[PDB]
Amino acid sequence: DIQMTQTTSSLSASLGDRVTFSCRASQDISNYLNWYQQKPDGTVKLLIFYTSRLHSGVPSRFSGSGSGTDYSLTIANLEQEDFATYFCQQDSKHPFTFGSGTKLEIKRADAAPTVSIFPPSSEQLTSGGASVVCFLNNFYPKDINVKWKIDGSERQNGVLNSWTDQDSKDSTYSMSSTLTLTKDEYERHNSYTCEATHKTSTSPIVKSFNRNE
Amino acid sequence: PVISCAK
Amino acid sequence: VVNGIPTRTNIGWMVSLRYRNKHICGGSLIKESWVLTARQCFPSRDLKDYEAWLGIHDVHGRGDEKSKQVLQVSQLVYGPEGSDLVLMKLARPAVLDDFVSTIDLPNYGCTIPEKTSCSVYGWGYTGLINYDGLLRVAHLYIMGNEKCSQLQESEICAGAIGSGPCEGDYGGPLVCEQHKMRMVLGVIVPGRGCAIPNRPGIFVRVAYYAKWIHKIILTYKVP
Amino acid sequence: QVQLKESGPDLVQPSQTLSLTCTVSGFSLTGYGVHWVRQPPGKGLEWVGTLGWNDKKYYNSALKSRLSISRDTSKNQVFLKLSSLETEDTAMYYCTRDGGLLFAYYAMDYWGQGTSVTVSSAKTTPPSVYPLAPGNSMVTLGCLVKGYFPEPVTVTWNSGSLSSGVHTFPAVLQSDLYTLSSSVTVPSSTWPSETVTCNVAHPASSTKVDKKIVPRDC
Repeated sequence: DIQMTQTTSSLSASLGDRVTFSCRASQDISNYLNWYQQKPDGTVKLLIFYTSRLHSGVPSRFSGSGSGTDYSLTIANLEQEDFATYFCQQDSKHPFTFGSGTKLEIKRADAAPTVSIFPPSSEQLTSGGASVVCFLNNFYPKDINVKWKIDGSERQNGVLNSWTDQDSKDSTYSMSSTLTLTKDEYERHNSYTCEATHKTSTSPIVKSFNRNE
Repeated sequence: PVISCAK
Repeated sequence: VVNGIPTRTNIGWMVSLRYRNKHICGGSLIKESWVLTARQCFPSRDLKDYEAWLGIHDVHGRGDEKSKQVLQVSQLVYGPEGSDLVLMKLARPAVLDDFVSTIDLPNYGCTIPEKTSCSVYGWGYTGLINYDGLLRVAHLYIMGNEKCSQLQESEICAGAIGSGPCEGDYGGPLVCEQHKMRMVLGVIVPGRGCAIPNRPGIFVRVAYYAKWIHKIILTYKVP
Repeated sequence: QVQLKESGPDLVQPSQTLSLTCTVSGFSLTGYGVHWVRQPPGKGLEWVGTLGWNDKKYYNSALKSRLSISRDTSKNQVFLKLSSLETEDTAMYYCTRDGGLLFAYYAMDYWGQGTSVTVSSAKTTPPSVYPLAPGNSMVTLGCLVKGYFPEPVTVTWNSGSLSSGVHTFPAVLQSDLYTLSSSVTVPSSTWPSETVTCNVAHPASSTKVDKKIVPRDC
């Protein structure tokens, strides 16, 4: 299967920038490479067929460029609507294959997350489960890592993470992390920690509670 | 006036 | 075609007109025994000089070993003075198929709406080194006549991008779709330049001679 | 104009057979080809296969042994079928058009809007709603919407009053049941003095729970 590699997963930019995406084929595709735009509501449009040919309705700031294995798409004069995810696809041989896509986010000043932890509620404990919730709100850039420690020893099973799309007001991001657990083991331990490692500080942001207090 | 091309 | 793209499949109504074992120009199949092409495409009057190739993607037929059909030219029927149109009759008839198919012709007199998206196909001059032999296509839009004369009722105006039909593509079809039916609406004849941008091409309006074509088909019988 | 719409069910079960239909307009399937593309939740696009203007069929490689595509030119429809369904076939399924014979490329130049298709054997289940309370100027609350099925679930705070400081996170599934969480950030003068309650609606089970956020009694 022809493998279209698209190395950059996201790419941050601002209005008016020249921004480029690229694919690399696992073999010579002979200019049989197309580019699509998937908007946040999931709408997909054809941008460029063959390496460089431009589709009938596409505004003129798009263009194509490549040959052999390396192809790429650029936007001069980036406009607001252009914030979307861009996908490539090869027509050389059946079966056609796509690239992992590149999501074009909007650039912003760096922001440190707001980290906020919650013990398992009363309702749930009587029900038989245990869940700790760690919120992390309004940070930039999207890259962020969360570790859970139960009395200093790290847990990974039953951890459950979720991330908002880019906020349409303050361009930040946000993430939930929910350590989920059995009541029986929850009450065998005391301290519950979530650590947030993030570009905006060299030392991780820690939010903790002991089951006693 | 304007005549259609498709039959 | 200059600045086209290669077709992904082989187009079924396309005929490679071969003059002395060389492809000279194009032609579109309209009946099992009748091909429509341009006057400028016949330098000789000896029928044994010509063959017709159908069901090919490659102009030498390399890819299409199981689908090519080579037919001899039984007779030339010459269009009216000024048409630049030539209806070619074949000795044995074409065997219709997925790789060989007819193209429909427009209603007589029709005016095709401006901005209609159209296409030209041909194995002609690419402007590039290493023409892979594969059939090519360029996307055009119908335009107003005044956009060309800088016109007779036998000519139509269509442009792109700076692309178009060129030498070797002549006698090939202009193909447009309306109401979900593709017809051949112009036929490629040598225009002023090749693929000059902002300079639309002139095609001889098939719809102006469409009634003529049936007068021939009803008259010149096939063995 | 060129139009395409997808229209099959939106919930089927493992080992069943999915049946989607693409209803085209503005062009004729005889001079144009149709492509199926799917997209698992959160992933990029995946080519499923294609039916060409001449009824030639090409299939995605991993799916080919349980895939099929057909068409009725009179009914202006192209039919997808996926046998022996796996959970992982859960994805949005689009249909697309070629350039056909007029344009002679295989790029997909017109796209349907999509249709969601979910594969699981879960029984419809209402969510358990638990309140998240702290255990300094601002305070952040929120509630956890655990173990429900199927999607969706609409969450508001104070019945639309609290709008700005909300973050409601996408559903993620834990095994076969969805879990969601929301958070709300009001001035510490607002809480606990005033009321903050999250409103949770789960239509598929005709559930509608309110739950007030109250400080913990240690």
